[PDB]
Amino acid sequence: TFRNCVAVDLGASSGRVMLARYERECRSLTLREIHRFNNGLHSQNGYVTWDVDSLESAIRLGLNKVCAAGIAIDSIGIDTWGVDFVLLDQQGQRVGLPVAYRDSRTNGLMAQAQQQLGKRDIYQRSGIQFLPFNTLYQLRALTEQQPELIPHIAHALLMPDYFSYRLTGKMNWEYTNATTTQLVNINSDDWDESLLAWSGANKAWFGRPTHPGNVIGHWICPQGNEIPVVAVASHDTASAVIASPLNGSRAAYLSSGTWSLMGFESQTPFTNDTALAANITNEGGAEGRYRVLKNIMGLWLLQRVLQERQINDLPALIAATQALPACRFIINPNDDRFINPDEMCSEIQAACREMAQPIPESDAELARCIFDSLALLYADVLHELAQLRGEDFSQLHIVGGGCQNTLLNQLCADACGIRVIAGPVEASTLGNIGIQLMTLDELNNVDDFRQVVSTTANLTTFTPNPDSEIAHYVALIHS
Ligand SMILES: Nc1ncnc2c1ncn2[C@@H]1O[C@H](COP(=O)(O)OP(=O)(O)O)[C@@H](O)[C@H]1O
Ligand SMILES: C[C@@H]1O[C@@](O)(CO)[C@H](O)[C@H]1O
Repeated sequence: TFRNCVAVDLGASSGRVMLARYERECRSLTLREIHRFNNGLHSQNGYVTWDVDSLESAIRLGLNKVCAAGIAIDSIGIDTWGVDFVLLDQQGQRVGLPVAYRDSRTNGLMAQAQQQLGKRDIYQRSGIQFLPFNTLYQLRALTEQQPELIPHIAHALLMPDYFSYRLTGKMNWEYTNATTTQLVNINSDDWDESLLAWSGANKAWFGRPTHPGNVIGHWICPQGNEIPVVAVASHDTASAVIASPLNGSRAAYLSSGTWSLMGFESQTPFTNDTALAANITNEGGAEGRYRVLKNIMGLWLLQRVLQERQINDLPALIAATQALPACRFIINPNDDRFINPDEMCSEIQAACREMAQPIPESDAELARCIFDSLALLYADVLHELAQLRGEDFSQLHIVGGGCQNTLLNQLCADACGIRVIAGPVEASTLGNIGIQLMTLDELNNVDDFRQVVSTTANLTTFTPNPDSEIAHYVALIHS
């Protein structure tokens, strides 16, 4: 009566196949890693792409490991990073390259859309934040720059649905991730005809978006037994929010990985002029609970620094960084210059120099700049969100790999002046498992699932310190 559910969670920096064991009567939820594998950008023929074939093989390797162990798999579910897609021909073969959202093909196109359609028009239709790599702009790039591919395209699948298709042979268009495209009309939960038209994409390439929980199809162990593949809240951030142990209207989340996604949950979207000016997004959530959030460039900046300076001990870097004084180097991490510069360290240094600040040069200084700059932006955004909804927050839940950074957890609490609760680490995996359990009739809703997480996961409390360096800094930049 315990259920064995497999979650595939693909992030920009890593993929993971994990196995959960759940039994309702016990309120016991355990999670084991089956297969962890690298993911990251590839330079391929002058483009920045994903190696989808290696990701698919890695997923299969993990699934086949569970099968060969003789475990009765009750379900499988897949979540990935948002926005990106794979084009398919009439026989399901890939068309063109699997270009990544970090690619520069889209440069200038978001401004073009605003000029031709109207910024307010796009925002009112979609309720989605302006990011220059939104799918809306990617499809414009594709149809403009690669017209010869167009007749060959039968379907476009967002990344999670692409892998679900490779496992089942069936196509799906999952709602929570569909909303990341800036192509879904917020009033209809269906593709917006005017936005599709501008992109050059064909409505026939898609299907009506379907809310999480449906059985997409089945996958088969080397044995022959049919295992349902479930559409989960397939946008990784949507899954992370599900597993965040939010406690009522006064709780916010910070989903911390490659990106930092800071937001709250709402029954209704915010598309007013305040939201528009703040560039706030209203992403689709399980249960129709909007994820009202902002993208923050996040630990991407550090990932790049680590590779450039050949740093292989991140815990040591964090410990060293703790000893450096705070707020000497402040950049705006959300500046477009940081999306994909060739030289991240140089870009951070240039930004600091431009602002008449000392230059962060040691490994620990670069890390310090990143952590303080993120924490100040966290405080800015949390303020914007509270102001927008007309309600303060009493706790901030930090989840994701980033929630292991105890330095950044405390900086966030101190800058925001809010209690921080860190954990679970693998929130996307857990929310993916949650929806699967719901389709199995083992769990009733997201709120019930969060009660499980809160009695199962390791949660660490960071109390705001009013006398901290960053708290003192924030106090000064108010008056
Ligand atoms: N032991 C650790 N201590 C502190 N931070 C960590 C640790 N392990 C990983 N991280 C942070 O977590 C990030 C990865 O978070 P994750 O949620 O897996 O990202 P993705 O968005 O790629 O799925 C890494 O870039 C790193 O900054
Ligand atoms: C493309 C970006 O990647 C994420 O899904 C985080 O992995 C984020 O929510 C999107 O904006």
